[PDB]
Amino acid sequence: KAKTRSSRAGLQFPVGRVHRLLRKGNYSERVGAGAPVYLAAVLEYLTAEILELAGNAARDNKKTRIIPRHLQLAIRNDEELNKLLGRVTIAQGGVLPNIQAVLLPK
Amino acid sequence: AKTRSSRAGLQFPVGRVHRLLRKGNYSERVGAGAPVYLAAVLEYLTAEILELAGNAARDNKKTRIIPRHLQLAIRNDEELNKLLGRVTIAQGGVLPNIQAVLLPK
Amino acid sequence: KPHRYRPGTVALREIRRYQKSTELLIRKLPFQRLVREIAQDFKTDLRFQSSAVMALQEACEAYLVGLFEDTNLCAIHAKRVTIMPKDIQLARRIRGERA
Amino acid sequence: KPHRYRPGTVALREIRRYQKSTELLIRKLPFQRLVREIAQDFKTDLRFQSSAVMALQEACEAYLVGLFEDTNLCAIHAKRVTIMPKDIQLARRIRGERA
Amino acid sequence: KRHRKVLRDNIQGITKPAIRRLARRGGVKRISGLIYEETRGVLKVFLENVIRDAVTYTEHAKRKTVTAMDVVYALKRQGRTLYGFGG
Amino acid sequence: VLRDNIQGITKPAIRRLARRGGVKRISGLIYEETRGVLKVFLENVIRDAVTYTEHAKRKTVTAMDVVYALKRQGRTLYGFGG
Amino acid sequence: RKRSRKESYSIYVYKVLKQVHPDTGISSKAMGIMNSFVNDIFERIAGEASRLAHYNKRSTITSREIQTAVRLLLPGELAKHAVSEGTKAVTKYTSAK
Amino acid sequence: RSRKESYSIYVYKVLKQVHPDTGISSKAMGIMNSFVNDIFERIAGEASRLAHYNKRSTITSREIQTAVRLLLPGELAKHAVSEGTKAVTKYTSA
DNA sequence: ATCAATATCCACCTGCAGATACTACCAAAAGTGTATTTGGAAACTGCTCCATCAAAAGGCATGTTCAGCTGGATTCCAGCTGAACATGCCTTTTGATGGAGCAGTTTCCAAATACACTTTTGGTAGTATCTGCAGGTGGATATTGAT
DNA sequence: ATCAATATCCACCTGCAGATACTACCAAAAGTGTATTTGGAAACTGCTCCATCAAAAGGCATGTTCAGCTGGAATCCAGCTGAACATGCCTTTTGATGGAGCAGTTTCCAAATACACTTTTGGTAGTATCTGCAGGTGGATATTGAT
Ligand SMILES: [Mn+2]
Ligand SMILES: [Mn+2]
Ligand SMILES: [Mn+2]
Ligand SMILES: [Mn+2]
Ligand SMILES: [Mn+2]
Ligand SMILES: [Mn+2]
Ligand SMILES: [Mn+2]
Ligand SMILES: [Mn+2]
Ligand SMILES: [Mn+2]
Ligand SMILES: [Mn+2]
Ligand SMILES: [Mn+2]
Ligand SMILES: [Mn+2]
Ligand SMILES: [Mn+2]
Ligand SMILES: [Mn+2]
Repeated sequence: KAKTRSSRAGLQFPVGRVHRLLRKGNYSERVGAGAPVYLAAVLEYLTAEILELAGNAARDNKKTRIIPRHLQLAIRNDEELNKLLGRVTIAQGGVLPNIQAVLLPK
Repeated sequence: AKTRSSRAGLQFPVGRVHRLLRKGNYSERVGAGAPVYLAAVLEYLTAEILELAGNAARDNKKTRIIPRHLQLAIRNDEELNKLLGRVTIAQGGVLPNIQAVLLPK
Repeated sequence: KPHRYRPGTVALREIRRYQKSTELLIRKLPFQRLVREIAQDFKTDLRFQSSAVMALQEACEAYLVGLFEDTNLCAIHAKRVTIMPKDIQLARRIRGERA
Repeated sequence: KPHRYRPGTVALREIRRYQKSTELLIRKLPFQRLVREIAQDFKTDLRFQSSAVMALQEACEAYLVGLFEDTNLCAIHAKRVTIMPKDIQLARRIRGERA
Repeated sequence: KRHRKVLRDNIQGITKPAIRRLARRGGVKRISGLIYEETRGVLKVFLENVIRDAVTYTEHAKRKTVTAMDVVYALKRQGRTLYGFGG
Repeated sequence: VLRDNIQGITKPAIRRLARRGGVKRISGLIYEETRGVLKVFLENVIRDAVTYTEHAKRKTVTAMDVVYALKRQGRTLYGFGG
Repeated sequence: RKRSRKESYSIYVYKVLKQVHPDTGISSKAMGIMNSFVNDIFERIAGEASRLAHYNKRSTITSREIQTAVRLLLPGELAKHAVSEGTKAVTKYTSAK
Repeated sequence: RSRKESYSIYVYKVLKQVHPDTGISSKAMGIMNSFVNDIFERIAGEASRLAHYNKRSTITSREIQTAVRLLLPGELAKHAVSEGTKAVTKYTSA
């Protein structure tokens, strides 16, 4: 019986595929065994972080299904995800509700 | 033995460009034409800047190109400035430029 | 006696409406013609995947919305509520799109 | 009466003077002092190549000069000739360095 | 044998109400009359630059069809990375 | 006299920088605003530089560490290697 | 003729979703976004690790290159946790076989 | 002690060809080195992505050309392509 | 218009930091020649999906009227920031001097690659069937604006 | 404050697009095992260049005064621009057809990698000669600002 390198690492994300993509990508001559494991963990962790916040945005909007709008809400409302993805456009994500105070009536 | 640079009519080192390409992890393979083409493009771009920087040296009554002359050459050239738009030249300073509204009278 | 909302009330209602939704605001077919006309001037006899045109429209609208945001800040900076061509130009200069 | 230049006359003179030259405009040692202090917060007992410090001062001064240009445009946009924090903040916001 | 009609002046297909709506999403409350032509000019430059790069990718791959990936790659190198249409 | 290091970046030096930036008239609050902006810049750049230093297992920040850091921040610098 | 296989991270994204929000689904377009995200961050990290190894005349990308790449790329807390999750995964991996 | 390569002597060669009686300071030579290295990286990097996008394992002159068109402004690109094609042509015949 | 006070420019000069021309030394690197491998261009063609078709209709663009209130011009003045001057404080120079540590060299093994074989899996593919929620209606609540 | 016109809300529901489910199939992917190669860590160490030291020298930062002039506040008003309405066009939607061309599979050789060997070159290190121009001087004169 064989164990996937993912299960060996305790990960959901595919360690094997990530290893292949690293070799196939011309990043370096050699790729250590620890590299795809570490990378797969980071990618999985970030995926979890975004899906957590997006799931909340969906709940906040009385929805059970995450759509691009929820992903955008989760990203732009989180300071660090917003910084990481500051040069990224989420298709069909729209923008945050934000009206400059001076534009309000009084 | 005749160097590939000579064989290509270039001052820039074709053999070195090739080695740098291979060891740079840009691809598994490198065609023989690629380092020739790339070395030529680099030589041409180098010639273009040195021409303009040389002129700038003349304009300032100097015979030796210094960083300031390179800055003047690039920023006064629409295309070189765009190419090097996110680049700072050390000890280059800036172009003389005063907004009209700040002038007296 | 016919009811009129004051100048600016409907504008604010429209801001809230469109900041809440995600649909494209430029009509589909006119944008497609613009893309084809522009591409045609660069290279004749091109074809487009439908998702290619949609990708362009998503990018163009997100670019213009973001630009209008910066433009708005430039107008407010000048103690105005009305965006003007010089606001757009200032925003693009500082962005490094004309500098 | 003893001689006295009108306000702004000498300022314009300084602009022409410093836009002509390329020498660094912050004193070397206070800058070197600042660099080491900040670096100490990331890793203790660091040493610096002399060229490393100089590379930082060139990059930092070129950055501030460029920022001051954009800041100047923002001030002029609001029909002022005096730059304010308001102007720096707007320039950095639109640049994408914040908000 | 037959070709489609000539394509011209399609930038005017970017109507004033379409530009107003975009400004609204951008948080704009009041719009000067000259904004609409300024915006069209700005959009055309943006579109030209992206399409030019996309078509360059297309030609390099010896294709006659511009793909979504051609555009995505074009957007990425112009520093306008786009999620949701491919790789 | 007791003196903070960021205050070592003096008003006249900031003034000269503004002058090269084509600035004619300067508000009093500019100098503290500038020092804060300066500090964030150095922090971002030096942090990345030191990170290159640590990875190379060195105790000396090189010019190349700085140059690599600046390239990451989109502030590419010519003249110091690379 | 069979159309060649188009690989994605969908089934893995989905697993993590259920770990995180068991009663929440995700549309195909949103999954499309997530796929773009993972691919993007992959290339960024891999790219930074590549330069890193080249600067230090190393021909091997190890977990140490990945880690420094993650610290350079991610801001504050995201980096802290990513590094921790990454280290934990490697120590567990090597402690087997 | 080990050796450190630069483009200095090639930059100097190109200088004497365009401005025979013009010198260049060491600082200015440093800038030129940074320039050549930068453009090399940009073009090589772009050609790399091109090859990858098209499931290619070889970077040829064709990839270098498309990369040049993508990276250089109009006229600089036109002349660069021309210079590049010229050098590969003469290298083929020589 | 005049006229005094500084700033600014041009011509010339000289010391020297930095450029240069030289000879010799050499490890690496580039060229050459031969054998071997293989990427990807050709050719052929299955089949996705792109361009084009029609036809019906209502969502939305266009154009106009009307006047609310915004932008721009004008004035005015308190006070903020520039100019100038008098101090004196600490940046700068540079030169010597330990010595930290970068970096070159040697050793050698944990870990990487190559490879052959076995097994597991994620990706269509074809149908088949739930299900979240878009969008419709209707009626109660809230907002805006006139008075 | 009252009230009326209209937007906004939210419960309720229904059709269905798209999500979920299942089986079947399998090519590529992933894992195992054995043998072979080697990247780079470790230890030692020489030499570069960094930190620090003294110690004037003075250039430049700091504190103060004074007032010119800018920023901001207030006032006015022409006319730009938003809101609303009538009209009807062209985008949207739905569905179908032909075929352009993208893409999948197979054959095949020009070109690339892989070695082994020879020859060239660029970086180097002292070593000595040379020179472009920074910086200083004087005196012409241009600019600025007072009358
Ligand atoms: Mn045309
Ligand atoms: Mn093959
Ligand atoms: Mn009126
Ligand atoms: Mn007003
Ligand atoms: Mn030691
Ligand atoms: Mn399965
Ligand atoms: Mn609804
Ligand atoms: Mn070895
Ligand atoms: Mn007064
Ligand atoms: Mn004023
Ligand atoms: Mn009509
Ligand atoms: Mn055909
Ligand atoms: Mn030689
Ligand atoms: Mn001089």
